[PDB]
Amino acid sequence: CDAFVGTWKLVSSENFDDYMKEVGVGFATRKVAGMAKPNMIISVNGDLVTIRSESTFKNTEISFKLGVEFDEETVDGRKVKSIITLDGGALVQVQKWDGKSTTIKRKRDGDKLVVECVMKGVTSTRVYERA
Repeated sequence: CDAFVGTWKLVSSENFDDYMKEVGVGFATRKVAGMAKPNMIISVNGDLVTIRSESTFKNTEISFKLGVEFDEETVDGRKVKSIITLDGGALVQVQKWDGKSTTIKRKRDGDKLVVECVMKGVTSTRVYERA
């Protein structure tokens, strides 16, 4: 919860394009998405957590209660069912759509925020620092 609050800027990315290919994102969308380098803004209000990502391409925003399933529209256009829980100090998100699923983990590492995405074995890691 609290350790995640703030504005974060992307510093490094690994295998993100490979992850998007596994998810099924198209060539053009993968291209613009990779050039965008969106930030990440996390805030909490009562029991609702909000994660916002801003970029010149598209801004996305989700507000949720930890443990309650909700509808989410991803940056690449998928309409998925999402659920986010707090486990071992990390935010663990599972997205499900058309019989498929992917996991997105957000955790703290030193003074950084690390996002790890997994799709059928393919793993991508993105590191952020406080802006």
